[PDB]
Amino acid sequence: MWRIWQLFDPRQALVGLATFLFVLALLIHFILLSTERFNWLEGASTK
Amino acid sequence: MWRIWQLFDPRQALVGLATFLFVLALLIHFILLSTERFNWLEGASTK
Amino acid sequence: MWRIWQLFDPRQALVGLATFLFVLALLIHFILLSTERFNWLEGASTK
Amino acid sequence: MWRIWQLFDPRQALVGLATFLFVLALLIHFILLSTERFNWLEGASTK
Amino acid sequence: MWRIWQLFDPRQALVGLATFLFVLALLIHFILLSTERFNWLEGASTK
Amino acid sequence: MWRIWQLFDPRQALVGLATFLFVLALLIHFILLSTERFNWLEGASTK
Amino acid sequence: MWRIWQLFDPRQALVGLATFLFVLALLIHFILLSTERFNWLEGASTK
Amino acid sequence: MWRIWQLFDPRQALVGLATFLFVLALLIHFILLSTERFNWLEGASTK
Amino acid sequence: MWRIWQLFDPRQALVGLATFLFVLALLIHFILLSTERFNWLEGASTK
Amino acid sequence: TEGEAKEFHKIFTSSILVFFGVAAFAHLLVWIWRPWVPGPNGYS
Amino acid sequence: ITEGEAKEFHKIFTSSILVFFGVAAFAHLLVWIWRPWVPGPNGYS
Amino acid sequence: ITEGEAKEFHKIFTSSILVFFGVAAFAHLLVWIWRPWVPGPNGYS
Amino acid sequence: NKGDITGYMDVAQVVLYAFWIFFAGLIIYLRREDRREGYPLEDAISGKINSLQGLGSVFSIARPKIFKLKTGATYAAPNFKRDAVAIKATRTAPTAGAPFEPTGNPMTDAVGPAAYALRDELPDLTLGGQPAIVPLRVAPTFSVAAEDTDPRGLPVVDRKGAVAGKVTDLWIDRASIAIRYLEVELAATPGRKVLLPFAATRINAKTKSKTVTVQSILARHFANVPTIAKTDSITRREEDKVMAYYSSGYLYSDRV
Amino acid sequence: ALLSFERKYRVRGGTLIGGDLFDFWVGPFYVGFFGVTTLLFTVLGTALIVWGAALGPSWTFWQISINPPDVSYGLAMAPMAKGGLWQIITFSAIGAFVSWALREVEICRKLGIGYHIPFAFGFAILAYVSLVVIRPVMMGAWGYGFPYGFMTHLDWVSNTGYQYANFHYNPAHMLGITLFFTTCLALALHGSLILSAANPGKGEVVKGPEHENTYFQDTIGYSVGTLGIHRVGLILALSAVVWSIICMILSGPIYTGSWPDWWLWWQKLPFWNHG
Amino acid sequence: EYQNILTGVQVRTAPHSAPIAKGIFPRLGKPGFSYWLGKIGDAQIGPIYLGTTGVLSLVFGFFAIEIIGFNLLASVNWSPMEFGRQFFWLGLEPPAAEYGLGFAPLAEGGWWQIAGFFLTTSILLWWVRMYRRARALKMGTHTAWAFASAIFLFLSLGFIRPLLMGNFSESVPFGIFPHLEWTNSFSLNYGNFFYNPFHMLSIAFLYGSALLFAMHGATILAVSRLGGDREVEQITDRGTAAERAALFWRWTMGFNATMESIHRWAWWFAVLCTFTGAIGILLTGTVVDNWFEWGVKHGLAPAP
Ligand code: 07D
Ligand SMILES: CCc1c(C)c2cc3nc(cc4[nH]c(c(CCC(=O)OC/C=C(\C)CC/C=C(\C)CC/C=C(\C)CCC=C(C)C)c4C)c4c5nc(cc1[nH]2)C(C)=C5C(=O)[C@@H]4C(=O)OC)C(C)=C3C(C)=O
Ligand SMILES: COC(C)(C)C\C=C/C(C)=C/C=C/C(C)=C/C=C/C(C)=C/C=C\C=C(C)\C=C\C=C(C)\C=C\C=C(C)\C=C\CC(C)(C)OC
Ligand SMILES: CCCCCCCCCCCCO[C@@H]1O[C@H](CO)[C@@H](O[C@H]2O[C@H](CO)[C@@H](O)[C@H](O)[C@H]2O)[C@H](O)[C@H]1O
Ligand SMILES: CCCCCCCCCCCCO[C@@H]1O[C@H](CO)[C@@H](O[C@H]2O[C@H](CO)[C@@H](O)[C@H](O)[C@H]2O)[C@H](O)[C@H]1O
Ligand SMILES: CCCCCCCCCCCCO[C@@H]1O[C@H](CO)[C@@H](O[C@H]2O[C@H](CO)[C@@H](O)[C@H](O)[C@H]2O)[C@H](O)[C@H]1O
Ligand SMILES: CCCCCCCCCCCCO[C@@H]1O[C@H](CO)[C@@H](O[C@H]2O[C@H](CO)[C@@H](O)[C@H](O)[C@H]2O)[C@H](O)[C@H]1O
Ligand SMILES: [Fe+3]
Repeated sequence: MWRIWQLFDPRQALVGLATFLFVLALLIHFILLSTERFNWLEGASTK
Repeated sequence: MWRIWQLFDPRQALVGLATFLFVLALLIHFILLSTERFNWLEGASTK
Repeated sequence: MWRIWQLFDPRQALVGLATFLFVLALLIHFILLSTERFNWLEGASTK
Repeated sequence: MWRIWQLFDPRQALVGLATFLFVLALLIHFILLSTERFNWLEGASTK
Repeated sequence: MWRIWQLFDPRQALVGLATFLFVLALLIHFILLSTERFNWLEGASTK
Repeated sequence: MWRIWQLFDPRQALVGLATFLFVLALLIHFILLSTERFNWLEGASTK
Repeated sequence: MWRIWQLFDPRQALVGLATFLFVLALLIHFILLSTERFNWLEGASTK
Repeated sequence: MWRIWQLFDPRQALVGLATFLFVLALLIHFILLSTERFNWLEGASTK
Repeated sequence: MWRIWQLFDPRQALVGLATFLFVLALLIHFILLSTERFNWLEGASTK
Repeated sequence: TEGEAKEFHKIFTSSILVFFGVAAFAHLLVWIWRPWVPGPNGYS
Repeated sequence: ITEGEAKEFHKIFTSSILVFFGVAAFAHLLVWIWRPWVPGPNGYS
Repeated sequence: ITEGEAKEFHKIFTSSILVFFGVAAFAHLLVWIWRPWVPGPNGYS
Repeated sequence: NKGDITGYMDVAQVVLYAFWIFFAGLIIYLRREDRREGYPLEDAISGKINSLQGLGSVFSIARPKIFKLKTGATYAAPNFKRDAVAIKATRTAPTAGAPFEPTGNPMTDAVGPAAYALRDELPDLTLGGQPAIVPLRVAPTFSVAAEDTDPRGLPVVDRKGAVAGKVTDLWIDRASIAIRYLEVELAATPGRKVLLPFAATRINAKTKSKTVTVQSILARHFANVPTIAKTDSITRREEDKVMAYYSSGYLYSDRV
Repeated sequence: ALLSFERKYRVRGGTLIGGDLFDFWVGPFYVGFFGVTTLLFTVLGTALIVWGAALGPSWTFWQISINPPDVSYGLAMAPMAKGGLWQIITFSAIGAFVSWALREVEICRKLGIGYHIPFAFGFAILAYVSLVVIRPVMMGAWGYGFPYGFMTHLDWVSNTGYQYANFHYNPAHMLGITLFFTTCLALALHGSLILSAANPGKGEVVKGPEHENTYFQDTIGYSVGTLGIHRVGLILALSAVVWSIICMILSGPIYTGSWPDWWLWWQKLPFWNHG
Repeated sequence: EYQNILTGVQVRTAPHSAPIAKGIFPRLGKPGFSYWLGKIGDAQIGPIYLGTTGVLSLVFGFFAIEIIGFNLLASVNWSPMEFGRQFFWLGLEPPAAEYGLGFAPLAEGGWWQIAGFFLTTSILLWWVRMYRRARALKMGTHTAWAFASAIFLFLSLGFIRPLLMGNFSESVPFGIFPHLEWTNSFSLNYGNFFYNPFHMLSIAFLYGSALLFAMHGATILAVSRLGGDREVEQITDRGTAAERAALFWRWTMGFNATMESIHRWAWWFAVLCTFTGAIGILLTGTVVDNWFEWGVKHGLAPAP
């Protein structure tokens, strides 16, 4: 599977994947903050 | 069906496939979240 | 029949066919989702 | 993992890292300020 | 740690740092001025 | 700190200081003027 | 102190200083005019 | 003080000064006309 | 009266005549459809 | 080229199958959790 | 890219992806222990 | 600039700036006599 | 209440102040990009590197960005290549703000509106590595489109009506399909040939006859138009010189 | 204090009025006679604005407002306390704008370039004049001009827009909005194309006019050209301003009713007036 | 007195274009010439590039347009006359509040959602097309990001703010007059959208874009007799046209740009016009219920 880096440059692949992962993490975190159960800052009761 | 890569270019085909699969996954996840039965973040009661 | 590819480039034919089929299938799924009968996620009763 | 700087310019990468960390810290601070529990300027009650 | 100045012009570093520090100080002062408790000019009571 | 003038031309530092301190003096005076207590022109009561 | 003219041209210093002083005098006069106590034209009682 | 004309050409500084004086005089007259005591055309009573 | 055909070539003359007459026919038919008396489709009574 | 297409297909099919296997396992688990084909009386 | 450096990048990229997935999996397990995100038939509670 | 005129210009500048400052100080003294601008701890009674 | 952060400060205000900070940084960046030509500033009289500039000087001038050409050439911006202080003119007053009296014929001395940038002696290139500004003789494929007056052989006259010369050839840009120059043979000197920019012409297709008129310079001024070398391919400096000379007409077309 | 190429065009001449009296520079600025006059008008107008701020109750920069006289004064000059200050500021602003444009004309003559820039600024001056002079004169009162205030001139815009109950339905307003949006889109495209041609990436030699034409030939199907784009952009902006002026002259001086029901004419053309 | 406002004499040659890799699709359009376009600009038309992303975007966009038009025609009971009468007043309305972000019935906003999804997909695919076309010609992607700003405003109006509100009910319809009425009612529901400060910023940048593209257009037309229209060549080799363009604005304004940096200003004013607009749209309803009360609280209004 090492040959995929033949097709794609390590540096552009690294920066693109880094931005993608950070944006996805931010999006998931904001979704969780939007939900009542999983907002760890408001801390709504499970009940 | 191995000749499918003799028509198109591996690198562009791979980036297009990855982008399409990610967008489709996002769309299906968002549709599931928009439904009451399958929203796994909101409290979802079957009855 | 066998010479349909002597007038159309197989790459262009495949790309156009895939595009049209994908968009049509997406549209059909969206239309069924917009129904009281075929929305398999909302799961409204037949009766 | 010391070869990453053979791909990324240490000056540019360090500046970008500093700016990204500052914006992330600022956003986290303002998010905590927005919440009732972790706003340290009004100091609302836990109960 | 003395090597950072080989990456950055000391004039650039010093002027940028002074700008960033003054802007941050102004930001913090204004944020305190917006609060009811830490606004030292109207001086609302602690009680 | 007598060496900082190797980095900063006295003309540049002097002009910058003049402008920055004039702006800061204006800002602080205007903030005082917008306060109920330290506005020395309407002279509102302390108690 | 006289070395300041080895940093700054006297002609442009004079014209800029005259302009700044005139604008400042206009500002202070207008601010006093808007003040109830120090408007010498409207002349309200200070008692 | 007779040397000021070495710093400023009389032929143009004189005309600029005349324009500034006219602007100032016309502004002061407009301010007086805006008042209630010093408007000599309205002639409102002081008593 | 035949002398028209050495200034107006029959190609452009006849295509323009066709477009004009077709547009006029559409116009007259639509105007009739807007009137109750002559709308042959809705068929409102004469009285 | 077309010579490299053989090895590219050899690894591409293995990636397809592993991705599809993970997706199918996910679908089976979700179906256990909540099936998505309702019955005549809707969902119950 | 050169195959010699491609092998090294693939090796240490694979190690780094293993590290990231492991840390993320630990985070997910901690969150699940705190509050599971797969509701039961009668909702959550 | 030529230093041969800086000696003269600075002395003229100093004389004129002291004149301007003194005129402003006398004007401020007159205004303060007419109406001071520093309130006590009651206002402007 | 709903959108507040601390009592008086709310989310919209914070995002507004974030925008203000970003816009200050963007203004700094844009001013840095602006200061890529003609910088740093020189003294108006002596020409030493001097200007009333503060602590932003360190941030005022950017590092030279590098432009790559499709010939192996390179441009540096900023390149600190400045003009000579001594120009063919004298200060009306020695006050650093006074204008300049030309000390000769400013048409041919390149002073004021006649001044031309000191460019490089290479023609503009096309996508095929050939000169872009060429006469129509050595571009057989290019032709003047119909429905337009063909500006070949038309008299070239000034505003006074005197026939300065006759147009023989058109020079066109290959990169952008448009006429750049008219080649004009002097009625006074057959052995002399000049280039007149197409932007400086009126079509004048609606009159008793068809002629080309120029409103900038007079007929005699066509005897001193700057010349070019190759007569079939013109460098950037030569074309800039010719355009500057023609544009200098409006200011002083009737002596100085 | 001069650019690397500045001490070559700083010749005298090119001034309409003043001869050699004001033909000089102060710092980077060229002064001329009309620079002196624009200082004259700007200082006076700004001083009058600050004076009206002093007479006002706020000193809050966004709540400072200079109001025009009440419509009960008609086109008469108003007392300075109540309406006249706005009128003098209006006249000073008009004089300062005209002086600015004329100074631009002198600079254009001095540099031997076209007078396109002052001509284009003339349209902004005309829009302002139509808003504060032409329309109030046609409507018969100076109180139909807008107040000179940061947020209060927006209150004027909103009040006059809802005076015709929906000002979007003004067709000249629709056309002006279309032109403004198209100007912004065209400016984005032009700046983007120039930057992309000049900055094509790592390696990536600077691209020529043919590459710029090819980009929009491929993406859109047509490319205007590196000269024609500035043409169409200037025409787009000037036409947006012209149609805004037209839509404001049409409202009040000409049309004094609900713009939304102006469009019933369209509803009742004879080939679909089903009645 | 010529002005370079119209091209009196035109030139027409063999059509040609910069070289691209052949790819799956060739250039299409059999280029021709037009006279008025050549009077105002270039005369050649096409050819248009139609790649895989181009086909995808065109198919999605055509599906969305056909859905919208079919719904508009069906709303007037398929009457061409009455379609002509009400065309401006016709609109595909978004689904109501009760349906949330899920699929509404086709008559109740399902068609609006499907059309909006297809339009969003076609717009994003067109963005990808601009990016790929810029990269193919060995150029920069400034146009793609300038377009991304506009797409941000579009998605904020149509999708992102519905996400934040959890509701498509307050999205903008697919109609000529209906979308203006949406604009009006959006401003009214949230208190005098003039008091939105990001609306003020967006208006400032729209006014500034018009101002800038009049200033720059008039400057280039004023130095077009000096080779000033050839901007990239004056960027790589500074001619006297660029020098006079800079000196005009330096003498009239105190500062100036470069032939290269003026287009950076042009890029950023246009981009910010929609960036601030998208931010202001995302802030209303979610953070700020009433922009007039926000302005009163923050000193924009005299506090009635
Ligand atoms: C009674 C109404 C009320 C009133 C008070 C008032 C007045 C004024 N306003 Mg405003 N406005 C109000 C409401 C309001 N206002 C705006 C917006 C603005 C911005 C738009 C910038 C732009 O380019 O948009 C336009 C850009 C967009 C929408 C984004 C890009 C669009 C794209 C890529 C579409 C691609 C399309 C296709 C491929 C084609 C096929 C598709 C189909 C057939 C379906 C701009 C600055 C602007 C100007 C002024 C002025 C000058 C005034 C004056 C003089 O009074 N207004 C938007 C915004 O950004 O708000 C923050 C917005 O959403 C919104 C609202 C609700
Ligand atoms: C800075 C902010 C600025 C603001 C002020 C601003 C506003 C508005 N910008 C607006 C519209 C568009 N903008 C664009 C494009 C996208 C095309 C698209 O999405 O196609 C994708 C859609 C579709 C495919 C759907 C339909 C299709 C139709 C009608 C054809 C159907 C028939 C077919 C296919 C069959 C026949 C034909 C065959 C060949 C078989 C359109 C014309 C683009 C850009 N804006 C930028 C910026 C700005 N846009 C930049 C930098 C751009 C680009 O790069 C890009 C472009 O191509 O520009 C040339 C609107 C309506 C605006 C308003 C005012 O509301
Ligand atoms: C070719 O056409 C022929 C037949 C001649 C005629 C056809 C059609 C005609 C005449 C069409 C006319 C159309 C008109 C008049 C259109 C007017 C359009 C306007 C002005 C639109 C303006 C604004 C609308 C906007 C900005 C809408 C944006 C909506 C968005 C971004 C919505 C996105 C929604 C999504 C992604 C939904 C997600 C939810 C679900 C779960 C459903 O997604 C799968
Ligand atoms: C790559 C991923 C591929 C995914 C492929 C998915 C295939 C779907 C398989 C469907 C199997 C059908 O399985 C059968 O369906 C009927 C409806 O017809 C459902 O019927 C059952 O469930 C419904 C709803 O919960 C209830 O009314 C009741 O419990 C019962 O009728 C059940 O789910 C099952 O009895
Ligand atoms: C690698 C990092 C990322 C990791 C991401 C993978 C996360 C996977 C999470 C889901 C895995 C399955 O998790 C399993 O789901 C089933 C439903 O089918 C749950 O179901 C069980 O618990 C719930 C708790 O209320 C009961 O109501 C239910 O009756 C019971 O069947 C199990 O508690 C859980 O163990
Ligand atoms: C260019 C020239 C600039 C000149 C600037 C001058 C700055 C200093 C001026 C004010 C100096 C202080 O002036 C002093 O203030 C105190 C307040 O503490 C006041 O004190 C006096 O009046 C107050 C009431 O008004 C009484 O309560 C108090 O008992 C009495 O002593 C007087 O007003 C004055 O004695
Ligand atoms: C799923 C919900 C609906 C959203 C639509 C999702 C599918 C459409 C977007 C998929 C992502 C497209 O991403 C893009 O795909 C196309 C192939 O299709 C590829 O691009 C391809 O076509 C271009 C067209 O110019 C050609 O140069 C060449 O044939 C190839 O590069 C790109 O390398 C990839 O960046
Ligand atoms: Fe340009």
